Amino acid sequence: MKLQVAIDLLSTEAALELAGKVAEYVDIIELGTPLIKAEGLSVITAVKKAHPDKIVFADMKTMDAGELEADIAFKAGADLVTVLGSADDSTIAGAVKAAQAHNKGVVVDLIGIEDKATRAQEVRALGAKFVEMHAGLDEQAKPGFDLNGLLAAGEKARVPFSVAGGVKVATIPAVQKAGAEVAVAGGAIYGAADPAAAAKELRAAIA
Amino acid sequence: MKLQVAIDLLSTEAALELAGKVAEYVDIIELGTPLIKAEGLSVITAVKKAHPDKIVFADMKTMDAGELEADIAFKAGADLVTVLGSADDSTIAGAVKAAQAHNKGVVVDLIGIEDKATRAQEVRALGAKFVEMHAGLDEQAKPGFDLNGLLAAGEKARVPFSVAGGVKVATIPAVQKAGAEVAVAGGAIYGAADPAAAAKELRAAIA
Ligand SMILES: [Cl-]
Ligand SMILES: [Mg+2]
Ligand SMILES: [Mg+2]
Repeated sequence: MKLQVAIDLLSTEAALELAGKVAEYVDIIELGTPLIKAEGLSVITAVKKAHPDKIVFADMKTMDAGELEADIAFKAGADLVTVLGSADDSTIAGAVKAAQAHNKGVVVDLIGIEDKATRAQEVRALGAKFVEMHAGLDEQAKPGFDLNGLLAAGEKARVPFSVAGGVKVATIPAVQKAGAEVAVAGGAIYGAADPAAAAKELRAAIA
Repeated sequence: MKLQVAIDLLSTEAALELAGKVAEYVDIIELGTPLIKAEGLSVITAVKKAHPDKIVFADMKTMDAGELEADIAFKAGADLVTVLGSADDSTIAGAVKAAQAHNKGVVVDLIGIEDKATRAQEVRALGAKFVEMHAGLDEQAKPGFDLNGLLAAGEKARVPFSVAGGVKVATIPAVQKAGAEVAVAGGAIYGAADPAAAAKELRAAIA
């Protein structure tokens, strides 16, 4: 299982500083949706330039014009781009076409999807590399939020998947046991007084 | 009925040039989702600065962290921001809270929703100023695409709504008859060799 850092910050400066401190402990560096909307595609280019041998994940969360959004993100340096599972099949298909053209990949973010396992199988057929069993910050804030719902969906999906939903060192084992290909950590890393140590500790928990 | 131009061009330079040519004929200037992801929030600020006398619509298509995305868009100069209807109710609520705090508004984009009429009523009950009966570019590219489906949903929901999806001079009358408070024109304007003339014609079609 790989470790992915979700840089859900608001400036390129902040993203670069964080990436510099945790890069050595992660396999994938994600530029969050708010970060991309804040700075534009240049943040993707800057991070890839500073970490050329790391997998750069652009969380576009594309909802329409799949081929176009995927293409511009890939051209900007992204190795992986996200398209929402809620998007039309043709939108996901378009993003996949762009991914094939660049020998890169599309990750379908299943955030907000009620039938995650079912949708996962459907988008896998469209060409997604893997799907993200994702619970956003607003969903995580709801009382009673349980990470096991995402893990259960991932197991039933039978599609390569990543898990994003407030993952911490304590839950890394459960995420890996569910068969996740990637464990995503956001707040556990950027919200810590010592981001570098947080990333290192998350990495150490991986079997 | 008001006229909104959806500037989905990919550069701030091109967006400002287009805005300057059509501002006189429109009530709302929209910065499209791909444009915001390409250039970042700076494009919202640049457009509002050049057109303080126009309602600036930031098509964020927020899917998570409703309050956060609404906040940064409003801070950048947007008067209205979009949140996806497929987002969690709490995400829409978060955006609505930010809008209330800034004395601005949230528009819920119903793109990709099968039963737009029902969701329209649900999100209006969450505080949306109005909903956008929206059909994306990928959906419109499918043979047989019909605009009347969006109008039907708008008429049925009985909630303030706008229409976006291939709107042209020929369909303006139908959009207005359906009761739309705003008609959104994208390609009909920015795809024209003469955007000014295109916008002028669209405006002339409004009763
Ligand atoms: Cl590197
Ligand atoms: Mg993400
Ligand atoms: Mg738009």
